[PDB]
Amino acid sequence: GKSHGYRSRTRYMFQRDFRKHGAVHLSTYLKVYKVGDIVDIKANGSIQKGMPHKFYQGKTGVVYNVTKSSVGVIINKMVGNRYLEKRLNLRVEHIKHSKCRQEFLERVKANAAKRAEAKAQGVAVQLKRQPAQPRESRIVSTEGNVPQTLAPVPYETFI
Amino acid sequence: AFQKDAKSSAYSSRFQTPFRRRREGKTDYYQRKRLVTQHKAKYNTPKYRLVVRFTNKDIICQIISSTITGDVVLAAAYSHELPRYGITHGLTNWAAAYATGLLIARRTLQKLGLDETYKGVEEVEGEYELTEAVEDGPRPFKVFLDIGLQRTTTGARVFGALKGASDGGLYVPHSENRFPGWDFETEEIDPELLRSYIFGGHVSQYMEELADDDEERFSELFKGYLADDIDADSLEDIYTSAHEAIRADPAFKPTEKKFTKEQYAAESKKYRQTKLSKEERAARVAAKIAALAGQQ
Amino acid sequence: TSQLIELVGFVELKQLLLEHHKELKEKILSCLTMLRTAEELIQSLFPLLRKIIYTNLISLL
Amino acid sequence: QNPMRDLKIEKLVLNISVGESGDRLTRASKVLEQLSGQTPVQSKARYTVRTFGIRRNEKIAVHVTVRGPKAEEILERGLKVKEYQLRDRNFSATGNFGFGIDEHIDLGIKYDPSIGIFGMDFYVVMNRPGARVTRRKRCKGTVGNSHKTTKEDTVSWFKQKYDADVLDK
RNA sequence: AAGCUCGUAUCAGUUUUAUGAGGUAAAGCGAAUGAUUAGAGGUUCCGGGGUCGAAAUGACCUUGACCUAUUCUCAAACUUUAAAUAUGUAAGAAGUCCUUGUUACUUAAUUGAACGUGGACAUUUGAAUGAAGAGCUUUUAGUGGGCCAUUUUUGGUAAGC
RNA sequence: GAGAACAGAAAUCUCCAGUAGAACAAAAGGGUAAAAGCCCCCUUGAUUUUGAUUUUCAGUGUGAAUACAAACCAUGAAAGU
RNA sequence: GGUUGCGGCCAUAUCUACCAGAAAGCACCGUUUCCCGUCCGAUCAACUGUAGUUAAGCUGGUAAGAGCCUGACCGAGUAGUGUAGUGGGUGACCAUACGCGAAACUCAGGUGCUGCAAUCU
Repeated sequence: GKSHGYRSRTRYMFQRDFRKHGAVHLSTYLKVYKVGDIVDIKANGSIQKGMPHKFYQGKTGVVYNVTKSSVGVIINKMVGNRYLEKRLNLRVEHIKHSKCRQEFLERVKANAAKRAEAKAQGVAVQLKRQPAQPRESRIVSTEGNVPQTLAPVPYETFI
Repeated sequence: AFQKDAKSSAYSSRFQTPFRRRREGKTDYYQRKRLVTQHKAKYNTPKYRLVVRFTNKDIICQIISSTITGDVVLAAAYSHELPRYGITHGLTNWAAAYATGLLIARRTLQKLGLDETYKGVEEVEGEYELTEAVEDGPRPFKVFLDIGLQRTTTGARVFGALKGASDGGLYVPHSENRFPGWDFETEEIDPELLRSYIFGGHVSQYMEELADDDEERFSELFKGYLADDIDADSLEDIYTSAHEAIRADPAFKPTEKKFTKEQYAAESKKYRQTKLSKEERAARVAAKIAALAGQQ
Repeated sequence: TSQLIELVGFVELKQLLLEHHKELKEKILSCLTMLRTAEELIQSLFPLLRKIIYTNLISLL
Repeated sequence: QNPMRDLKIEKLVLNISVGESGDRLTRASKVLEQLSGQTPVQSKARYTVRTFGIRRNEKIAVHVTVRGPKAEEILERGLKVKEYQLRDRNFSATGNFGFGIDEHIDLGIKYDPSIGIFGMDFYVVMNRPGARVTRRKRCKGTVGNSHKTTKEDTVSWFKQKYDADVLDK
């Protein structure tokens, strides 16, 4: 009568993925992730073997192990006020390659040569770059560009 | 053929080419996946592979290190090394690839730390055996290959190139199911017939049916051999003395060279045309609105 | 392969008819009425010489 | 130009349709054998038909492909039968050609009443040197435009050597 | 309401960095659902029923399923899978560079990776830096019957919900 | 689409064009082309012991998936799974 | 400069209709005593380097071609969305001040890039 028993049930989610594509991009099973690579519950489209609530989205724990499945993470369930327990992670279709540990280490770590130059030089170091301070009084010109007075066109009554 | 079908312009949207090495055909991701790329159980490891490409049965051996960015060729063994020694022709057979495998096991070995170690046998009789490496220290070296195509068959100069390298100290866990003289029925090995493809016994065998049977192609086939007086048992002495040239000086001496990349940098643009800028060729641009596409 | 005979049985398909055309004939008329061309079936009885099944099918058609 | 872009025959393929398996087919096969020396190949029905009286996978036809010299003999030999007159169709836009003959006896070959009388067709596919480029395993390519066999080019070839006539418009 | 344990000690209604996750757009019925459409012209011992020959494979109709010859090609909201615009996680004494140890991993090879010690980058020490306190445990009472307006979204066949 | 001896718009054979409406275990939809598939040949790693990780969870029960080392096999010329 | 094997790069390559190719370096064609693989020596495998050949493929050139990509105060300081605010209005809608801000169409330019090894007047 129903659809369970031996091998059935769950008629809500039933396959794959897409996005980039070249397989899953053939470099997942090859390289071994370490401390920093987070396996956010990504690629759940076909990995909903007990799909959680729609509330669990965004939170993250701390990676401690990398293997076949995924890494260990937490999802501070901000339900009502504070955050509940629990850890999560994700299957294998949600395994990613975070670029947050790439671009951030190609701008700050790249300026390591400017740090080792103060004692034998004279202060003025660190990569604490200035955001965007307001410009002061600059010097401009006029010769070479004759000013022109413009005016908005007379918008008449028409369909 | 689009002169009959004539597809639309909206049909070309989901178009996606493969590798450059796919259309032209150079790289495959089903054999290389287990050649260059590997699990991080070994991490950074200079996995040297041997690239072999026999065009017109020409000896070509290349050694390229496994690098994801910037490939560096360690060594290379072509067919322009045997005429340097003394071997004119007869370098397109299995015996030539057998000597090449031994030659590449001495040239690359010279820059591989020491040359005294990793040898084996020098008698050359054709016998399936395992090289005994030095206990505690010098581990048995394993050479990797790199091909792509070429059907899995017996009696291959390409496949038998590892056999010639096996007698050079290079320890590779291979089998004996594909030797020139193997029976498909039982699992017995015949080293007697195997020797025939080493000293060129199969080559002189066909010559026996030319001075009594096939006389029509007698003047055609086997012509370069008569120029070097090769018809009797002199052919056997060629591959025999070929091993002496291997341990001679495997340093690979350059050829004539004569003016490399300097004086020969001006030859192409002397007869052909080039895509010159439109700012200089305004005579051809203004001609389009004349009679070329401006109706007379 | 009467095992897989009953195989296509428990199954087997229109490709199962192909496999069948590649007692015993019990499973025979079984999947017979199963797939149930009918011409194939007359010829079936053909290669043949179950009974109940055939009779019922004929009476119903 | 022309050097090395001659016009060999790639292959001749004789083919016998027989709306059934059994004796009448193994006899068609016997014909193709003794005629080619090669043991011929059987073809199964692709689907079932009924108005043709055949079932999927029935074994319904034999044929055989024949290459070099032996090809030219049987070509000419049956080409005879056709009085050296084909037609302007008969030739494909890709430059191959064929014809049928019934009565496989009209080209050598005795009678034998325990064999019967079968047709005598077979297609002729033409090419030039360097066909291999489109056919080998590695670096598989397609042959250049000004090298492809065509109808014009093959007809003219036929009209020449053989001397035979083309026919129709 | 009643306690214990600490300190450069909990970050943000405004601005930059785009790696995951999803089932609303597209397509198919050629093995899954549905509104898989609408006609004419033949052949009859024996597909199944009458009248007329005592009969013999003597002969002649009507009422239902096919074949040949045409048309449509099946609604977006049945199911599965799959996009653009978008939003968390990433913010260094906890990390990096130069010199140097060990092992049962890797390599022909004290080579790399992982795992230690010491020294320097010392007031621009890893955007800007506002900010009348922080974490943990236990217990009690009330509440499990309200309404309206603005902005956005779905539905919306007068008045109107 | 373009041919032919038996042979009609369908059957057997050959050639050309052609970036996927296909094939790829259930009903279905992207993948991928010297195929991840189909056929032939060659088969028993779809079985056991000892750990750990992902979704749900109280680092659960059950079920399923991914990734090593240590015994025991098969395929292959080599490199592998 | 060119060419071959092995990578990175994924329409800045491939398709239709043409032209060019003195040397070196490929491919096609030829052979069937051995091995592997068929109905067929076409593909694959094996053997050989003496003989038709710039005929095919690749590369290059040609092009108000087609497709795709880059750039511009050209389209367009657009449309949509957010915050604040007692402007008109029954609803469906239409504006001002202070940030950010679409695609397609028009115009112009380019017509693959690069490392190692080997060969070559």
